Amino acid sequence: NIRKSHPLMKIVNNAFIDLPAPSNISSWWNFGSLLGICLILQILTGLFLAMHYTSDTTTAFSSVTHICRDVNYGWIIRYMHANGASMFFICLYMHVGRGLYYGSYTFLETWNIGVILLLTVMATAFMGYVLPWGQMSFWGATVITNLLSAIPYIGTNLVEWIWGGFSVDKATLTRFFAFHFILPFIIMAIAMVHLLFLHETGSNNPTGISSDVDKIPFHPYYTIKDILGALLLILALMLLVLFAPDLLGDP
Amino acid sequence: NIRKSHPLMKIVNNAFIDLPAPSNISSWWNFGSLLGICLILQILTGLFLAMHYTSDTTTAFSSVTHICRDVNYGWIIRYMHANGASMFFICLYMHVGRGLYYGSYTFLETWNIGVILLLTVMATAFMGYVLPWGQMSFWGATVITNLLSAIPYIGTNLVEWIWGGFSVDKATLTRFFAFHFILPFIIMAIAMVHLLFLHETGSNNPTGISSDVDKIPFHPYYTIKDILGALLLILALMLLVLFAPDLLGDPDNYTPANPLNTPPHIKPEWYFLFAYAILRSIPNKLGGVLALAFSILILALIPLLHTSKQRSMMFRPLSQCLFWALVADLLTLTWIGGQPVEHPYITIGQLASVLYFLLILVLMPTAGTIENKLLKW
Amino acid sequence: ELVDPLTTVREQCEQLEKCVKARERLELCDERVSSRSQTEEDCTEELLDFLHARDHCVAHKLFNSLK
Amino acid sequence: VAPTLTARLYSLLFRRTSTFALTIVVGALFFERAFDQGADAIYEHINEGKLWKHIKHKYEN
Amino acid sequence: GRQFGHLTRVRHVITYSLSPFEQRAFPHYFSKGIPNVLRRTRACILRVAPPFVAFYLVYTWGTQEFEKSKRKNPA
Amino acid sequence: AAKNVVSQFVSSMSASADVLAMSKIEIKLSDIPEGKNMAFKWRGKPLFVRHRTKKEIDQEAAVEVSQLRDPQHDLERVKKPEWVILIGVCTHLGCVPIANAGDFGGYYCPCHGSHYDASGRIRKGPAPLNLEVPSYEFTSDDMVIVG
Amino acid sequence: AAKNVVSQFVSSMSASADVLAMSKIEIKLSDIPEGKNMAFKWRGKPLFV
Amino acid sequence: SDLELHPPSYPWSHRGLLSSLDHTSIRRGFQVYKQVCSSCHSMDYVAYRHLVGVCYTEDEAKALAEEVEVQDGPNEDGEMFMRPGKLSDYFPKPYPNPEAARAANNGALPPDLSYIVRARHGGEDYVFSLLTGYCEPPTGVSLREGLYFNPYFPGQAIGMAPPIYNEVLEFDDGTPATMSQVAKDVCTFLRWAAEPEHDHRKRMGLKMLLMMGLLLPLVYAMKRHKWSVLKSRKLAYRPPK
Amino acid sequence: HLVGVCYTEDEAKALAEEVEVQDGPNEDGEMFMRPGKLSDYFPKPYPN
Ligand SMILES: CCCCCCCCCCCCCCCC(=O)OC[C@H](COP(=O)(O)OCCN)OC(=O)CCCCCCCCCCCCCCC
Ligand SMILES: CCCCCCCCCCCCCCCCCC(=O)OC[C@H](COP(=O)(O)OCCN)OC(=O)CCCCCCCCCCCCC
Ligand code: HEC
Ligand code: HEM
Ligand code: HEM
Ligand code: HEM
Ligand code: HEM
Ligand SMILES: C[C@@]1(c2ccc(Oc3ccccc3)nc2)OC(=O)N(Nc2ccccc2)C1=O
Ligand code: FES
Ligand SMILES: [Cl-]
Repeated sequence: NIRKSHPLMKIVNNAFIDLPAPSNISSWWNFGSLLGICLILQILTGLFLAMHYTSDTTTAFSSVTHICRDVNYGWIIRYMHANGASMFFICLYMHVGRGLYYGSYTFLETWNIGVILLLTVMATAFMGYVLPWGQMSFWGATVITNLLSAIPYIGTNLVEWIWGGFSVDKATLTRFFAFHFILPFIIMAIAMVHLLFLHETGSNNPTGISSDVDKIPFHPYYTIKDILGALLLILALMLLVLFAPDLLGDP
Repeated sequence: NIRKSHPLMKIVNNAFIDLPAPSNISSWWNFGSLLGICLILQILTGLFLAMHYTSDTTTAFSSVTHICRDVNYGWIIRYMHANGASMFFICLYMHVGRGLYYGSYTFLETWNIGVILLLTVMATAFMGYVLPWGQMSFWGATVITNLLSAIPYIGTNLVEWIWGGFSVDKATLTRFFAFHFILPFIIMAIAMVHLLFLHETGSNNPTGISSDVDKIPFHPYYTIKDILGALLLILALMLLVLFAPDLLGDPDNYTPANPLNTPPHIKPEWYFLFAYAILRSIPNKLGGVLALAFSILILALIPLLHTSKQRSMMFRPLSQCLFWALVADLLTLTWIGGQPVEHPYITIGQLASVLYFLLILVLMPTAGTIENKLLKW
Repeated sequence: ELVDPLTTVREQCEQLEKCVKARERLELCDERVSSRSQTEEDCTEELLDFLHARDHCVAHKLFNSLK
Repeated sequence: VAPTLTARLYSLLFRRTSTFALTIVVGALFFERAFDQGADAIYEHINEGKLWKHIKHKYEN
Repeated sequence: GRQFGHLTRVRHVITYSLSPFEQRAFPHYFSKGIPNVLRRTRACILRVAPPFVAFYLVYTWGTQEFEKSKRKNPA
Repeated sequence: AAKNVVSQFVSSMSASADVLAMSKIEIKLSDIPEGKNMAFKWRGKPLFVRHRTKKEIDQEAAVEVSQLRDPQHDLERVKKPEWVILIGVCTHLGCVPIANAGDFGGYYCPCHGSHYDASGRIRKGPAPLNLEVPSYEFTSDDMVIVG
Repeated sequence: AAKNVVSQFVSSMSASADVLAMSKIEIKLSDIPEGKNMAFKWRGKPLFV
Repeated sequence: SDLELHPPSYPWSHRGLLSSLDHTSIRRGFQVYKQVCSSCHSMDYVAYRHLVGVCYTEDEAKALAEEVEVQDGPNEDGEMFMRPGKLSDYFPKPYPNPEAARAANNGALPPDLSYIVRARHGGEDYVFSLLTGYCEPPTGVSLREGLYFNPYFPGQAIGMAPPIYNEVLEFDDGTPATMSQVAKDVCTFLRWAAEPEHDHRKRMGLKMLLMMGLLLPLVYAMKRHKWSVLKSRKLAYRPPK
Repeated sequence: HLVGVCYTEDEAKALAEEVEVQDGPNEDGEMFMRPGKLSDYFPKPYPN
């Protein structure tokens, strides 16, 4: 009963313990928690990469090599962060595809807040790829940023304003690092409003039929199912990190 | 009515619009919102400073000069961020002093969450001061980080583990930048739990008497009062930024860091001088470091030392005098903290340090008991 | 050849009643320790407090002759 | 001007919120031009010799 | 978070209020305000002032003493 | 598993391979006459190398060792009494003492008032230990290797 | 006031004084025979001559 | 020799709260730095382009940059070479590193001057007093060869010989190059070097005070307007008996 | 980086000492050459 009355634990209880959930949500409903696991994985690995990263164009490339060569287990943190970003997009597209198939988009506020989460994670990962300052990093920044030049009558101003110059240069990389640092924390906050609107209605299920006639508590049924799915996420991540860390990157 | 039913606006309505608030909260209740304004000011200015900052020891000093010389209005953003940090500590100490005088600490969860907010803002500002890599930046990092060496049997390991080496160096500055970036966002989250626990009870007021018989809605009364106070905060900030941007800083910080030579006249920022004075009044290494920590952590004990049967000091003259003896004593330690360790400042700082802990632990609780007996209860 | 304004303002400030006592007490110290055989005392103090009065008077009037 | 000045400003511009906002945005436009003009003329009068635009005539080229 | 209508119990209390467009925002600002500031100052001066006066005297003595000690004395 | 991840993230903060790759220092002893404290750089922090006079060697030799905070005789710190080598970090909180200053004619720390002597031993002030003495040997009469 | 702050933070992102301080390029025309596209560097991006 | 002498307060024309730098004095002060100070002191953070529109025209500042040779390269052969300065170059350093500087100055290191006014207590008051404050040592003070007595320098023994004196340079506008004149101009220039935003910040400060003088009483009036409902409310208690 | 992979510490030290690398400044402000040590990166064949 004390889980229910404490001002802080009542939020945790009504979201992860006593939350009524459908009895029949399939494995496709696991990607919601895996997206949060991915977001927490990227914040931890990313934070430990910023302790040994420099946004100077003349040392940004070398600071990443310094991580993968001299920092104690810096390489494993580095490739978890890179492959974790790819795992993030695997979960995003399955999360979206789940909602399209099963009609979960009829939660308009939750869905529309979802579209915002997709775009910010896309913006976050794009800037992240610019930081190591390789060839694809630079020309990736060149092509995508130049897309704003297509906006009539203000495009070049928006592009040059974003670049901090007449081209992608040192001023562009330093600010992309600041954006890449802070944007994940805004995403975590928006992910809470995502869940806030969801709990108003509770989850959909594979049949698309209301499940109020058959609900089960989130604990212990979906705590352990989410724990099992996380172990499979770690398996998918560690296979890349520990057996093929360059398979998804570009030489 | 739509302000009340929307899942998101209902939180905003029950916190800033229809929130029942006491009709008589004074200007000392304005510092809560000003602390949030300060936190939002530092995040914005700080974020725009990270767009033109490099954590390389060989260019960290020059990247800050590049901001104040070549970046369009980079200097004004820079000095808002520096002076905003000092304004942050002005509001913290008034917010704390408000709660001590008026007995607001009896909200234990809100108070204890408050003590956590004070320590994280202290940790945030300490690391921020290390980033420009001046002389005081480096030797500030040297002295404060070495405090962990006082911890027996693990101290040097904690120090060298934090430094990333046998001394403060490039590895220490790069990580202090990562911590300084992220720690304000954790503070903002903890500030929400601070407000969450507060709204359970609502605000205290100057009389210390329950105000449920006379409540007014937060809007429009305290929205406009908070707006007015913010304009006065901006006035206090812009006077420093636009007329005296170096008054609260140290000139030695405009010389790049040099590990080989320490300046002779070490003077921290003004908001650390009272606690710096407490530490050096104890010559024992571990003893002085524990007294430093206890001079702040003692706030967590203030709720347990409340003896008066009345909550606020408004009706407690004997406690009022001891309260102001604590402010003047803290003003003395701040003064002693800014002077070198020599006669007579050594003995004055020792007497003031004893008076600081003597007031909180002994005199003020005994005054509250004398007052109860004087009122015959 | 060329008259520095600092020269004509310096000696003007020295006739003031406040600092003529400081120059007197400095010339005293010049004669006190010059007489001892082997000592280590010096007149740094008596010189600085003399310059503190003179240089204080120089600043108020000096800048009115410069461009 | 038999009706009060403030009275006529209210009936015409402040009663509706739309025109109350239009008078503000149009006011900030004309206030910005006059405030910066007068503020800069004061900062320049105190410093009449000192500024560069007061010495740019010497350096014709 | 508490809400109006659930705060407490009140009986037999009448409140008269006037619209803000019907009254002055600065009624007798100086003719009545200055006397009130003097009343409040007198009521609290003896509690607040003596501590900081005690600080001022300790501040000046400690600075004077520190200055004289740094000046040398004849042998 | 959880131990291994938390351990690896812990070692990430520990000093990297390049930081641990500190090389020794060649010190030219002909540049240090008597009464001088030449300040070098080693590991980032100062490395004081000092040549002592006979008026200092016998001063520190005769000393009540039982009364010291960190009892250690001057003879068991330096292989050769003429040469003394110290790390220029204060043991209190890491400041750099000013050489040939303080009451004891040794080193004084301006930060909080730690006094040392010609042997580098702590005698007064808040510091709890003698100045660090690195491991060194005199390969010849002109070069000294520190490490 | 709000315009001035938002404007100044906007110009902060605009190219700094040092970036705008781009200097011209001396090109030696004797190094470019017919049928050749010599690639130089100007403003950071290539300058084909 | 741990006694201190603090500098007096000279009435600089930029001392006041709203008072800008004197840009004619800046111009003369740059000439002092170039001709006298630049042979021992670097200024790593000021470039010729920073002069443009402050004390020289673009054409003037370009010609000034072209009066010195600076290193550039590599060329197509991998060699470094010398060219005339341009507006984008920082002021040349006199020495490649501090060790050469100490060796050329009897072991003392002339600091960078970009920030000297802000990195020393007393700013231009200190620098003005130091340059113009040399005198013979007091009785009982005997300085080692190489060092010069100056009572404003900490310790009173400075490794810089007096660098300025009457007619050390000729000013472009004919101003008499007296020691105090040369000191005043070079200090004014060094203030600008350390705080180029000085004039602009003072202009903003004036606008901030005027707007606050408007907004503070108006926002205060909005607070009292709303609160007047409560401040004039009257209460009465009528319980049944 | 070679130590404990394909050479001993003594072997890798001797290997570093087979080349001369630039160091300095000394007390006169001049650069000079010394034998390599374990902390030096492999010499570049060209300056640029
Ligand atoms: C993405 C954007 C994020 C912005 C975050 C800002 C955080 C709030 C910081 C508050 C700063 C106070 C104003 C600085 C004034 C300045 O510095 O302006 C300098 C300008 C002159 O400038 P000029 O001489 O170049 O001539 C300009 C070219 N025509 O006149 C001023 O003084 C105006 C200020 C008046 C006095 C202050 C009144 C405060 C009102 C509060 C409004 C705050 C808006 C909040 C925006 C988020
Ligand atoms: C921590 C390191 C700090 C270092 C900095 C130290 C510098 C201190 C400099 C002095 C600051 C002085 C602030 C101004 C105080 C004014 C006091 C005043 O106006 O009078 C007392 C006032 C009386 O009001 P009552 O509410 O009792 O009754 C009103 C009925 N008309 O009652 C009040 O208004 C009292 C309200 C509480 C005042 C808060 C001041 C706290 C100062 C910092 C405390 C730090 C604690 C760690
Ligand atoms: C070489 C011939 C120099 C000339 C020309 C100038 N300066 Fe100098 N300066 C020089 C040295 C060797 C030193 C180091 C002194 C020491 O003992 O460390 C200095 C130092 C200064 C300082 C710093 C003083 C301080 O408080 O630390 C200043 C402010 C300074 N010098 C000013 C200055 C100016 C304005 C000059 C041109 C008019 C100038 N110096 C010329 C060597 C030389
Ligand atoms: C950072 C990105 C995201 C995170 C962390 C996240 C998290 C979650 C979580 C935890 C749930 C509840 C559990 C579940 O259904 O698995 C959920 C549900 C949902 N999400 Fe997301 N989500 C994200 C992005 C998105 C996006 C991009 C969309 C669509 C464009 C979206 C649409 C939905 C919908 C419709 C549901 C309800 C599903 C149902 O009830 O069946 N989400 N999300
Ligand atoms: C949604 C969250 C995040 C995603 C999807 C993401 C994604 C990425 C990607 C794809 C890269 C490129 C890696 C490479 O090319 O090697 C990267 C790099 C980087 N990221 Fe993140 N990131 C996230 C959050 C963070 C956070 C919170 C931080 C810091 C606190 C951070 C710090 C870094 C750093 C320093 C790099 C450069 C080092 C490197 O290239 O490996 N990231 N990120
Ligand atoms: C980032 C730091 C902080 C922020 C943003 C913050 C914010 C706030 C806000 C908005 C309120 C309600 C409005 C008000 O009373 O002014 C409040 C109340 C309060 N705070 Fe804080 N606070 C912070 C730190 C602290 C600390 C360090 C303490 C104590 C050690 C503390 C103790 C209290 C108490 C006791 C109250 C209730 C006051 C009353 O009801 O009279 N706070 N805080
Ligand atoms: C509670 C919030 C914060 C406080 C109290 C604070 C305080 C400080 C302080 C005292 C300094 C030293 C300034 C100086 O010596 O010049 C500083 C520097 C700095 N801060 Fe913060 N800070 C906060 C938040 C942030 C945030 C959120 C960021 C970035 C997103 C940031 C970025 C920086 C940077 C880049 C510097 C170095 C530039 C400089 O020295 O001015 N800060 N901060
Ligand atoms: C900004 C600053 C700082 C910030 C925050 C900070 O927290 C506290 C504030 C109050 C109480 C407890 C902690 N205490 C110092 O960081 C820093 O290096 N110094 N100066 C410095 C120089 C030498 C030794 C010690 C400090 C500071 O004053
Ligand atoms: S740091 Fe040396 S005495 Fe404290
Ligand atoms: Cl700086």
